[PDB]
Formats: sequence, structure tokens, C-alpha cells
Amino acid sequence: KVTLPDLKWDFGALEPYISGQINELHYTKHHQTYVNGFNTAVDQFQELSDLLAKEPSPANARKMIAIQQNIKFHGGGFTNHCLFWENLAPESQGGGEPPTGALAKAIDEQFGSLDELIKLTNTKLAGVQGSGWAFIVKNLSNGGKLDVVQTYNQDTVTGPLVPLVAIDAWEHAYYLQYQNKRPDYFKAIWNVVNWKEASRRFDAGK
Amino acid sequence: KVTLPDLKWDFGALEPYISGQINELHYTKHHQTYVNGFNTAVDQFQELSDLLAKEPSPANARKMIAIQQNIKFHGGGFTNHCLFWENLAPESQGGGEPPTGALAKAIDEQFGSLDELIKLTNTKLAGVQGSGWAFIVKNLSNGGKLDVVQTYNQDTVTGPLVPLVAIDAWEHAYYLQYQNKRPDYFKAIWNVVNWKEASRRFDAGKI
Amino acid sequence: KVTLPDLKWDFGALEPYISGQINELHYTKHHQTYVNGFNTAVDQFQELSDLLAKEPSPANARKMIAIQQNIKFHGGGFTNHCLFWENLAPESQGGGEPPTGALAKAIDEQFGSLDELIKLTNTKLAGVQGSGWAFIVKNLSNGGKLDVVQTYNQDTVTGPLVPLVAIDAWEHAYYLQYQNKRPDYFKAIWNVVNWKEASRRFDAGKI
Amino acid sequence: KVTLPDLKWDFGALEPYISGQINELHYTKHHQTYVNGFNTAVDQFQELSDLLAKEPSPANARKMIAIQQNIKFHGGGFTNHCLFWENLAPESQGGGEPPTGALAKAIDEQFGSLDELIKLTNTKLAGVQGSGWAFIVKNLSNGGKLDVVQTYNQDTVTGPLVPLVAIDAWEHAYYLQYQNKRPDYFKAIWNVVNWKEASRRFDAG
Ligand SMILES: [Mn+2]
Ligand SMILES: [Mn+2]
Ligand SMILES: [Mn+2]
Ligand SMILES: [Mn+2]
Repeated sequence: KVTLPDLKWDFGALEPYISGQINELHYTKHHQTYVNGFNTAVDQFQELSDLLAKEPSPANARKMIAIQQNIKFHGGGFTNHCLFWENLAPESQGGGEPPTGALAKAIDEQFGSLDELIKLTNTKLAGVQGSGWAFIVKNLSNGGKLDVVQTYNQDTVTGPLVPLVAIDAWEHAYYLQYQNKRPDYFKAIWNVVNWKEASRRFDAGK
Repeated sequence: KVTLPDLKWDFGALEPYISGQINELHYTKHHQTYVNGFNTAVDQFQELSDLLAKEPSPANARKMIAIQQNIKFHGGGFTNHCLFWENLAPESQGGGEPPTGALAKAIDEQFGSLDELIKLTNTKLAGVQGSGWAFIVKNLSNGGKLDVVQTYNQDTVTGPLVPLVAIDAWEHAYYLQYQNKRPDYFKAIWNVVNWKEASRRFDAGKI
Repeated sequence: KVTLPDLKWDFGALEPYISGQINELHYTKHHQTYVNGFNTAVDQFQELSDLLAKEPSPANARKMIAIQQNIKFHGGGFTNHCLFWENLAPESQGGGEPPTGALAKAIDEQFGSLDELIKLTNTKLAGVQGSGWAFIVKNLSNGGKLDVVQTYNQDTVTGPLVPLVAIDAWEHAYYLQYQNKRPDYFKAIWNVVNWKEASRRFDAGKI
Repeated sequence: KVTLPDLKWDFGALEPYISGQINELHYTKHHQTYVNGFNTAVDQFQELSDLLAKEPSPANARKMIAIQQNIKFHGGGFTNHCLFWENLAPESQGGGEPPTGALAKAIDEQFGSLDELIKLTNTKLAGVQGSGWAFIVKNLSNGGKLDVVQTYNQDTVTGPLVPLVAIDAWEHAYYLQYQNKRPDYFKAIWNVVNWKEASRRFDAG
């Protein structure tokens, strides 16, 4: 059974970049919905697995096929938002401060500068044509190199792709404050990105 | 734990429309792979579920997300092939004979004739751009009306879309015999379609 | 060059069901974005098509492939919103009034009642996991039968699936008024659905 | 108008790794189908484009949406196969010989060895659940770093992802020789991969 994670900051601590009203809805309603949906999906899979074991029919296999979509969607919603809150922080907790150490070295070597990486990520965010996410990732399969990837809906990065910074591009992440002005949101959010957490994720490779 | 279903006919019973060599590989290799993959994926889900209950971390949920794809793909492969074998039959067992009862009525009313429904299905099959399936379905949500739908890979028809006839359009379903000539396969298969099973599925409104 | 369509109603005319604030942003900003993106994509097509004629290389075909997604997405956004505005009307212009003629007959025959069709549509809307649309359609391939289809992003219904009622499920269609309470929006919108236009589309069997 | 490209080798030249029977069908039938489909789709879109200029209706935009699917699929089929023939070669033309220069240095730095990159690519190929491709790519957006990406159907790599080696995982690429033994085909194909072409693509970007 999963639950909402503890936040490291108060709902209004990311103002003026992200409003307290958005954070409260985003956490208490949206993230909670994924929590509930994931727990439900996993319970349903347990029931269907037990059913399939005693009656291993195509009919019962078809029922299991039907709920894996919910496990993927709600599981992704649960995990993506957990990553998101952990890579946000108010300026008083280091939000917006550049990364140091090995991550900073890799960023300059690969993208030239942090600003160039941020600009690339904002282009990737703008290019999400629907609901989705951008992630700055470390790829463990190609020698640990940085990349920026897009996902749709609540799809996430798995396997050798370790998420370092997750940025939510669903309209509920910004609409109450920015309405249609999504580039203003993508620009603003970097002021409260926690690069210390990004560096930790980079160093651990988890 | 799932297993290969019993066949209602021998591998060579659908000759010359579908070769015995294809049926043998299709069943003993391809369908078996989905059986194994599905069993493995469900066991893996179980293992991860037990772990999540003790450590409900985002990291463990992430692992479960990865396994979902395999449950979907192999579960689909298992289910779709089971449907496929059950809607094929040699002529001696009624393969190629038209449906009767309520299904026959519905077909003429919606498509004009069985031949027109078959033509539409062959167009849908030709339109699969990659691996996939076409299904003649009964839609329980719109008053039980017939339709033809396409799926990709091992996606299948679920919920209110009840499969009546499943036709495999993966290249392994025909390539050894027809090579690139996929429309020849799509034309040929109707000679061994089991419309009695289709009628049964239509009446039952379920698998 | 495509442009924003004329609206048949004032921005605030669908209140209380959809706020004037939402309609104004939805039309002047969101729909405009798709108009701009589609015009840009088509111009880019033309440039690349000309280039390909002179230099029919894989590299140039690769550039053409890259632009296809923008044509699809923005084309869909343009088309879907045009459909949407035309199937909404204030109560004073008949919004919420049931369809008549051949469409009303089809609805009762397939769904039992208009209420049952609306409930199905709301379930399909609720099932959109991300941004998307639901469409009540007439399927020209199966004898003209009604159905409800979901799409994601700005995917749309093409070919034999003729849209009769389009309902937008993107968060921008409701969030300023309803926030997370998407089912309340899906319930409310029917009060301003223009079933006369749905009937017109049903009879025409085209856009 | 696109056409089938010239091959640099005879149909049977890749035996015993890929049969002449397969190459002949794969080129003269399958690739030709994509050539024809792409030409048809581009012509259709041009007609619709000229029409939209005079009648910029939702009805006409809807027709254009329908055609783009064929542009993507057949365009991908056309380009992916062009890449494929150019990154295959018989042993007599250097097939199977390791890359050199900058590409070889990048491979060792990122993957440890060519063998390790090949093993990774084979895992990516094995993971294609349906028809599709694996590509070894140079990513121009992250400093030119190598990666391996999977695509489905005739989807391809575009923009900053430069294809260096394309490997076809559609069943028609192997079934006549390997039938269900897809992993054996993935293992075998490296004996006729043209890494000289891969190195050229890497250096050019
Ligand atoms: Mn969110
Ligand atoms: Mn099959
Ligand atoms: Mn909209
Ligand atoms: Mn091929």
C-alpha cells in the first residue's frame, strides 16, 4: 500500500514561481488520485491473479490485460509526482542553485553550460503535445551520459534511465496561475528546481 | 499458470490454405513463447507486489511499471492465439461454412452480405502497418452491433468489445507460405474460418 | 491558410455550465495555437516536398517524417475545436434539447435512451488518462451505427467514423472552473450540447 | 519521387548469415512497397495542400490528417531500408570488421568494448515486442554521445538522433532462414555489419 510522500516544504513555499493553491490541489487531489488508483489496481491484479490460477482461461487472461493499463498509469502518476516534489525546493532550501560536483562537470562537458541544458529541456517541454513530462536523465547503459527525454501522460523513465530532474507538463501543473502561457511556467520553474537532489540522484545512479 | 490450449484439429488440417508447417511453428513456438512470457510476468508481478507491501517506495513501483508491459504483451499473445485456433476449422468440421442464427441476421443487416463483411475485414487486415490483428467484434455498449477493428502487436479487444473472429496479421502467420503476398493469405484464410464458433461467441457475448 | 471559425454564440453564453473565461481562452489562445501550428506545418511540408523532388534522398525523407507529427497534432487541434464549437449552443439556441429525426431513432434503438448514450459518453470521457476527446460517431463501415470513441491528445476520427458530437477532455477545457473535478464538467456540458448539429452531421454522413 | 537505391552487393553475398532469398524479397518487394507508398502519400498530400489553399476547411484538414499516417509509415520504410543496405556488407567488403577512428574510441569509452555495445543492441532488439528496429545512434543534443534506441513498425530516428547502424527486426527480415529463432538472427547479423559506414555516419553527423 502506497501513500502520499511527506513534502519538504510548505504548499506556498515555491511562490511566486508556483502558487500555493496549485501545490495544494496538485498534491491533495491529483497525487492522491494516483495513490488511490495504484493501490486499487494492485489489489485488483491480486484478485485476478488468484482467479487465473484456479481458472487459467483466456477469459480471465483478458481481464488481467485490462487492468495493467491502470497499474501503468496510476503507478506512473504515483512515482512521477514523488520525483517531482523531491526535485523542487524553495530558495531557502537551495532551490534554483546550480548543481556542483560530478553532475555539474557532466553538464558542462555535454551541454556547454547549465543554461544550455535548461534551454534544451524547455524546448523538450514545449514539444510535449498533450499531457506529459520532461526528464533530465543519467543513462547507465551508455557510460552514464546525461540526456533529456519526453514522456506522455504518466509514462515514466525506467530501466537504465535514472531520472535526475522531473518536470511536470500536464496542464494542471500550471493552468490556474499561467493559463495558456506554458513557456512562462517552463521558464519560471527552474528557480525552484533542487539541483542538490539531482546531484544525489546522479551520484547514486538511483 | 496458463498452458497451450488443446487444438480441435491436427496441424495439417487447414491445408492448403494455411500450411501445416506454419501451424506447427505458430503453436509450438510462437504461442508457447507467450504462454511462458505471461506466466513469467505474472510471477514477477507477484514478487514485486509482495516487496511493495513491505517497502512501498517509488523505486519498487517503478519496477512494477516495467513488468506491466510484459503482462500486457504476453497476456495478449496468449489470449489472441487461443481465440485464433478456436475460430479456425477444416472444411470437414465446418470451416468456411457461413454463420447461422442471430449472427447471420446481424451480418446481412449491417454489411449486406457475408462477402461484404469479409471484404471489409480484408481491407482492415491490409491496413495493419506493422504486426497486429483484425477482429470482427460484437460491441455490447452500442446495442450489440458488429464492427471490424484493428489492433497492433498483441493488443486485444477488451471490455464491451467481444471478439467473434480473430485474424492474425503478424508475418509469422503466413510468411513461410505466402512470403510478401499478404493479400493472398487474407483471401485464403476465410476458407477455414469457423463461423459456428463466431455465432457461439455472438450469442454468448463473452469469451 | 486556416483561420479561427466564426462562433455561433458569445463567450459567456454557455454559463453556468462553461465559464466565459474558459471559452475566451479556449478559442482565442488554444484554438489559435493549433491554427498557427497547422499553417506552419503545411508550409514546411511544401518546402520539403519541393526539396525532395530535387533531391530525393533518405536524409530529406527523414526531414519530411519529422514534420508529420506537427501536421497530425495541429491539424487535429484545428479540426477538433471546429467540431466542438459547432456542437455547443446556449439553451436559448436549443442547447440541451434532444435530437430529432433519424438520429433520435438510432439513439433509442441502440442505447435505450438519450440518457443512456450520455452516460456511456461520460464513462468514456472519464477513461481518458491524459489529454483527449470523446466522440459520438456514426460508423459508415458497419451500416451507419452509432458508437462512442475515445482519442488521445489531438487525434481525431477520420474516414468512415463521422463525428456527431465532440467533447473536449483536455484540462484547459474545464480546469479554471472545475479544477480536478472532471466528472462534474462532463455532467454539466450536456446542458449546452447542440443536438441539432449532431442530427445534421448524422444525416449528412460527413463534416 | 524516390526510387530503390542501388545495392553495393549481390543478393546472395551475405550468406550464410542472411540468405539471398531473403535479401531479394526484402529489396524487390518490401522496400519497393515503401518506395511506392511514400511517393503516393506525398503526391496525395500535395494535392490536398493545393486544395486547402483554395478551401481551408476542417473537412480538408481532416483528409490531410488521414494521409500523414501513410507519409510517416512509408517514409520510414523507405529511409530505414536505405540505411540498412548501406550498413550491411559481405566479409569480402569489410562486413564484420570493427570500426576505427573516432567512432571506435567513443565505443570503448562508453560501452567498454564493441562486444559490449553489440550485446546491448541485441538486448534492445530482443525487446521489440512486435515489428520494429534498433538503431545505434549519435545524439547531437547531448555532446554527440552514443546510444541504442528501439523503434516500432517503420518509426525512425530523426532530428538530433543520427543513425549509425540500423538493424531490422521485422519478421520478414529473417523468417525464411531463422523462423522463430529471432535471437539467432540478431547474433548472426553482426558478421555482416558495415562498421566502415557507421564510422562515416559518426564523423559526418
Ligand atoms: Mn501532475
Ligand atoms: Mn501469431
Ligand atoms: Mn481544447
Ligand atoms: Mn524490412
